[PDB]
Amino acid sequence: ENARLSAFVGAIAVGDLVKSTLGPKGMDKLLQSASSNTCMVTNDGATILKSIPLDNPAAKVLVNISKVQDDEVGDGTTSVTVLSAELLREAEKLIDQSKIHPQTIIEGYRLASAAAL
Amino acid sequence: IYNGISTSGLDLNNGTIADMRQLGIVESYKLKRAVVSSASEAAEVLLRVDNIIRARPR
Amino acid sequence: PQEVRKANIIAARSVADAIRTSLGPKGMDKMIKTSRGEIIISNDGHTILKQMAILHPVARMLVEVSAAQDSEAGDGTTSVVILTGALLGAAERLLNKGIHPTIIADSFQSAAKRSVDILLEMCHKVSLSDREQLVRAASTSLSSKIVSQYSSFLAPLAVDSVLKISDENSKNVDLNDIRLVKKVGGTIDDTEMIDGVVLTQTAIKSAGGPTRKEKAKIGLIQFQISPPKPILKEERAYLLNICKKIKKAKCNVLLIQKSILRDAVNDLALHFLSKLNIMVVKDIEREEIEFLSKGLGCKPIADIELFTEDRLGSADLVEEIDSDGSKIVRVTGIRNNNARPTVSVVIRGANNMIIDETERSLHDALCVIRCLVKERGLIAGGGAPEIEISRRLSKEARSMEGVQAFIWQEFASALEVIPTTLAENAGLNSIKVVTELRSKHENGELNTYEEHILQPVLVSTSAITLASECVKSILRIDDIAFSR
Amino acid sequence: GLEAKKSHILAARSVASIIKTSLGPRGLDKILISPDGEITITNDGATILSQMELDNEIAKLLVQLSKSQDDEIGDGTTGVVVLASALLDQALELIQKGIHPIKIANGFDEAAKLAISKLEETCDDISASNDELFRDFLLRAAKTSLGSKIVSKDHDRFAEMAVEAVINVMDKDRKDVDFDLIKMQGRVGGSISDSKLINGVILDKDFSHPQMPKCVLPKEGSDGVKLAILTCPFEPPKPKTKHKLDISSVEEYQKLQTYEQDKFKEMIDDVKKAGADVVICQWGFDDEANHLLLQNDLPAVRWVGGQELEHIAISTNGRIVPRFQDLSKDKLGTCSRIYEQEFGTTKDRMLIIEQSKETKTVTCFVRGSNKMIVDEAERALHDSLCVVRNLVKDSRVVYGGGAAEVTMSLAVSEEADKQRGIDQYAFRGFAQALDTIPMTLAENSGLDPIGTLSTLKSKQLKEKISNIGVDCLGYGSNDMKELFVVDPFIGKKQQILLATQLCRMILKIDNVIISGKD
Amino acid sequence: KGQIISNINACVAVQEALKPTLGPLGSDILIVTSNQKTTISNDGATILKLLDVVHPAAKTLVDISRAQDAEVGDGTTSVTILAGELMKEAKPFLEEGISSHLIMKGYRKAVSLAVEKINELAVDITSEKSSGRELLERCARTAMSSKLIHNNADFFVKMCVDAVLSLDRNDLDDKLIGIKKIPGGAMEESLFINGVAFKKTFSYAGFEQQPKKFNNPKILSLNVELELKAEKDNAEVRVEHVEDYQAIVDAEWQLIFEKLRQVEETGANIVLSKLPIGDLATQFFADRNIFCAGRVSADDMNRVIQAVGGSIQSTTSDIKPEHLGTCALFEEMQIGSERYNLFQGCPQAKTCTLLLRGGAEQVIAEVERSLHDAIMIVKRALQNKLIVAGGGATEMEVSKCLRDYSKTIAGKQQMIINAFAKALEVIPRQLCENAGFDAIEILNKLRLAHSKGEKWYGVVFETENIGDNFAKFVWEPALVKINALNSATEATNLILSVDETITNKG
Repeated sequence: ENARLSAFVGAIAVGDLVKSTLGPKGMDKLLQSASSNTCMVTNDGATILKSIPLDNPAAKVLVNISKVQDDEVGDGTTSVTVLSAELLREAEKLIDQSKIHPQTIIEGYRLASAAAL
Repeated sequence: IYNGISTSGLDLNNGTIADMRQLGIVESYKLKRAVVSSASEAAEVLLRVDNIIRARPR
Repeated sequence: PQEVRKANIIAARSVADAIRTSLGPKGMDKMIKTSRGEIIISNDGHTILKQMAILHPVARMLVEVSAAQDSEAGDGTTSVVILTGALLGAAERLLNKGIHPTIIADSFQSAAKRSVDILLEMCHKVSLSDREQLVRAASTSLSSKIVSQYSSFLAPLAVDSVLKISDENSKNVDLNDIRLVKKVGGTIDDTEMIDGVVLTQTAIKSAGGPTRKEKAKIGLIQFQISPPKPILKEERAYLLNICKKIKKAKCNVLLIQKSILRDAVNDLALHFLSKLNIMVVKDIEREEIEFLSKGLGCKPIADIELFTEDRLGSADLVEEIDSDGSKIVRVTGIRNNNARPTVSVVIRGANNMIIDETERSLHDALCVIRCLVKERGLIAGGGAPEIEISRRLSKEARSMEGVQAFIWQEFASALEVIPTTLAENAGLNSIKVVTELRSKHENGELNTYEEHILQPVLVSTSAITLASECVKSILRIDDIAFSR
Repeated sequence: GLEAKKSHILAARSVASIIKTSLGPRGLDKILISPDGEITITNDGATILSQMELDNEIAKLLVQLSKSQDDEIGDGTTGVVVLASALLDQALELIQKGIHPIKIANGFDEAAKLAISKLEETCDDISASNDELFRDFLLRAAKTSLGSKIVSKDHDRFAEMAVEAVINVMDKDRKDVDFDLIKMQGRVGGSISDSKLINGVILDKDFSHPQMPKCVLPKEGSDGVKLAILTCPFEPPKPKTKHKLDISSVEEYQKLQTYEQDKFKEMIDDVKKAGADVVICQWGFDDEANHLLLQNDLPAVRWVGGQELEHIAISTNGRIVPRFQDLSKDKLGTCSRIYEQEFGTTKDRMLIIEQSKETKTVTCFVRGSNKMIVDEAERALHDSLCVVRNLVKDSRVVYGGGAAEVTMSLAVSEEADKQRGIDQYAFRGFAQALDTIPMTLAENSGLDPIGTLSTLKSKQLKEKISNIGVDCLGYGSNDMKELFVVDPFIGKKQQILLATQLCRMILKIDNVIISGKD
Repeated sequence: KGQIISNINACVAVQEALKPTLGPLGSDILIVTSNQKTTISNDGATILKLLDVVHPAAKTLVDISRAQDAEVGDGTTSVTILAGELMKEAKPFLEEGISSHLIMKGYRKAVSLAVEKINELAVDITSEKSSGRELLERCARTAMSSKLIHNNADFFVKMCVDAVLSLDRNDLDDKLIGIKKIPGGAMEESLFINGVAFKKTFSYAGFEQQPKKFNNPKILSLNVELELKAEKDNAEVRVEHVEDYQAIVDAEWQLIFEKLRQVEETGANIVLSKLPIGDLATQFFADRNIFCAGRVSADDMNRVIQAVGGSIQSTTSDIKPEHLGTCALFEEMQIGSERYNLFQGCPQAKTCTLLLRGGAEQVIAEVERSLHDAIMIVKRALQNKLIVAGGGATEMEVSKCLRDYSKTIAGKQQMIINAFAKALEVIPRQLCENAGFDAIEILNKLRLAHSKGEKWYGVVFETENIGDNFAKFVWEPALVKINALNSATEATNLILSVDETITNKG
């Protein structure tokens, strides 16, 4: 029962750090240590996610996703987590009032991504 | 965009709908496919998760 | 997200309001007692914020702003904190109206650029070729210091030093090339420009040292004269080849970096260098390593094989001036066409408290003169530039449209905090004095001129620019997380 | 001297913040529950403030002031309270700066007098434009307040009722309307299309015994219809001591019979000489009491309250006869006629008493299918009658709805730089306080208050000086002058005077003293 | 000494409430009585009477205010502020070892020397550089200055002077001049009435008759109810006869007709009573030109007896013909959507009525009380010819003379008299703070010219500045300044003489 909340709602909090940092006018985040004198201010999404220790075991899946995106091109890494967070946010309504098999929802994305490209 | 006018977009400076061809604001097409392909593969694994197995710390 | 921002604004407003009471010489001083038992007392905002050990992450940004305030303008470290807190106090009602911080942040940068052109139109155009306003600028700035009659003697010394290195398009000039060497003894009346270079220490006081040499070469050498350290003739043989390789390049000035590891020059090597009249100056600080590599155009030499003639400078005459408790060595005519001549002035005095405050007083005098190098002109202080900007923004605020129209109204209200604090710290009524200044504004404009109180334009310009980006970066952080 | 000035601002702001969302036609309603168990919902701030029972000494000034505002204007309920809270918020910032509170109170008085003279130059004339344009303002006066209700469909019928009612009760000399001369009466049942404009008192009566006719005979070409009201306790021979009257047996049937009826035969002759058609009393009548008056065609009325007798004597020009001996026909009132007209399907069978001549009083007749619709229509008609009085008393008017507050703001703020001293900042805070109303109307309309306020200020300066307000209800476009939407100037002038008077009484009280409850 | 210190804070708490109420421009205090009636006034008498403080020393300051209001009537606010100020000055003297007995002894010698200086500053002037009419007119504009009525004060002075001259100058009282508030209308249109007027709360029918033009109406007081209506009692009368049901409704009209007939033979054209008059009689009185008004307050009926010399009789039998009275002219105004009844031209009237008009009821309430301060100045001008310069003039010099006389006095009495002289600075302080002026700057600037030898320098209440109140036309009677020092010292001596406070519950 809590596995779906940590994989959906718990994954949103990870994407909320990179949510407001998207765009040139986007906001910034703060990375603070115990000594607090080593901190820094930057809008980089890949640095914030890797620096903050994540006790959420489901949050480590999105870590390897950003590493694959950085190999292709060094731009748009932040937008990958933000777009993936919106799909997981709407997944809550896909359970309660929907009751639809998750693989059938994924197969629907392949038909939608084919027309989007 | 629903009926005609498929080239319209949102202007951040004027806060209204303007022609993107006249303003000259464009984004790379390779970036669009890279994000959709990465989000489709990332969400494919997460939606199939019915339980969470914590990884062993190295 | 407002719980993170509002908690940081209130925490930063209490710090800005506390430093606000310290504005001016009559302001309220703040005391900080360190855990070790040390207690400091002063009105400097940069010293208070540095020793306060603020644990608030956003509030620590004022230290970097105050550091750049003294490094660029050289004045207004307390005023820039007050202006920063003034915008944060007015931003509390902005969030209650549903205004997004992007419009709040973008309006501060747009208003800072327009406020510069307003001050330039009201400022008087002056040039650096006239020495009348340059001498009176440094003389009146020293009225806040113990020195009074000697302030007029040091005024032309600071003017002639800046005008030579200012040129025209050089704009910002590095202040690290200006080093004031203080030593007990002497007096203020004795001053020497010595444009070549000035060291921080004396020369060898042992027997046999010439201490004076003409037509010598100066260079940085990190080597040290020591016996073998993994019998009398064995140690002299090892030191013979050391002085022989130096004679190959005809280097009569040896500068050894100060290190507690080993000694500097052995006593046996003093008799060898006495025949060749090679002057040696030891106890060279680590900070002077980079200083000597700029004006002299030399390079630090780590080993004996790296020592070459092409890396050696030129010194016309090197002598040790005889003085009580001083013994200062001067160098003249470095003959360096590419690098500009450095400015180093020796400060002398009987009491230790003299040469200390005198060195700090001359730093603020050189910054005010340097403000005229980047942008010429000056604006009299005392709340004149703060009120003059609010007078022009009254009719301009009606010409705007949308959310930004209300920001121009609150921006002029936050600028009135600076002249209000100046009236409170003097014991006079806050509002009563401000109303008298705006009443005569219909006739008088800049009128303080008869009181010989002048302020550079860069201080008022940088205070608005730094405070604009400061508050802009505060609203950018909507969350604080632990990352280690 | 320390926490009193800070607490009075926060206490008055929290109370005033309740009705800020209900200002304007788009302002949301509220659910009020009476202690008797009845639920009332209305948009009028006078009902909301009157139902408030609280021990806070600061909020008590809002209830005492709202009582006098209903009679003078009636539209200054929500508007003045919101405007008064703006003067207190601007004064709170001056307290921390060291400004004396009386200087803040005296600064608002001098700033309000200068703003009145500015609107005197920009106001427009009604009667000078045309005569019929004035009547068009009376027809659309009640349409604005009733536009948010189902009544807005039949509004064209209720528009002509207030035109003839005010002219009769108000004379062009004093140009004043009395609240006691307007009878507001309504009942549950029926519809709103049966409402008629009556020139006199209603006085619902069933005509007692059904044999009495529903119409009054002219009585051989007599002048008008004369009535007789008696407040005397007309009743049996009750002495001050004994009483104790009982019938022993049948032998007393004829003994006490002829001894009684022979009395009234003397007093009935004096009534026929005066010609009074109907007799009205405060209490009820017996069954056989009206039978002898039936042969003479003299109906009688019973069960009439004391307050209802006021509108009967003023409209019909009648009086209450002290004694029948010296009663003459000179001062007896004469009306057109008295007839019974059934209203809808209601079995009460009400009646209508007309006049045909100009009286000093009128009676409002309002009906509805719901108890709430009747109460909402009576209060909306009260404010509509006061606007007509303000238009006649002052011909010069200005355009409200956000256009007046912006004009008064730019006038005081411009003159603030010309007036030096302490009053320089008193004019700036007063100009910023006037901007609260157009921003409140902009917030109540679902629009950006700052983005809209900057638009109204730009159109009145770079283009030309005019009146453009904020639209709470969806309209075609801006520039209400094209839609002929007018507001009374003296009505808006009375609001800004009571707002400054209320703001002073709050600042002039630095102490709060109250005892306990035992 | 612990209870003595507790009594010090009790006097400051009562004094703090009366500080903002000192002066014409001073602030008003709000007090909520247990009756749940809102009362707002700046007069210290009424303020202290509604507090009912159980503390014995705080009640002493309330009791001494009633004595100031009885024998004099002016200065009830300043007498408590001055009395309580000595509690704060004597607070540090107790901790230093100085007993309060020598402190109370120094006040008797300081006040004795202060009263002698009051008579020296009081100069009797009547016809010198002043006329008869302009004497009382210039005094009314002093209390009306710095007010909302300053623009209309030109018309208000004429009505204020005529109110005092309409009565005998030997006996004058503020309660004899009636004032009725008229809601609505212009302020400059108010007029003065020689007779008595009431509110006319009667809302019932019978209008359009009894015109405002009368010739010589006869006034007769009324005690019982003239109407036949019985509100309380009743009776049960029932008959079983069919034809008698008509005659059993027909009776009671004849009962009071016997006593009502005697009223017509009298011919009284004015009917007034403390009870509501029934609507039955409102017609026939118009035929005889008789006027009747019901629902009249009891306080307004006492002025009718003192006007035409009437008398209250229980019944209509024994009423004597000489009890009637008449006025010269009658007037009735409908301004304000309400009819107002007033009498005019009564030569025997011992009272008058002044009507006030304004835009709101709360606005007139501030105008009515601002006039009461001007009436006391006009009333006491003719009563007492000895006046002293007020507005800071006299208050500062009394403190100055005590500084020089203390130099020749040796012992503890030197610092005690100097403390009493310093305690006199609270009076001008609160006057400046309540008027908005800075009390710190004026205190230093006023002492400049105060040492030049002129004792008449006051404080200007309009524009902040130092100067003489002689040009400001600020006058105060000498009886107030003399009795203020005696009442404040006597009340202070009673509090400092009680070390232990004992309160037994019962």
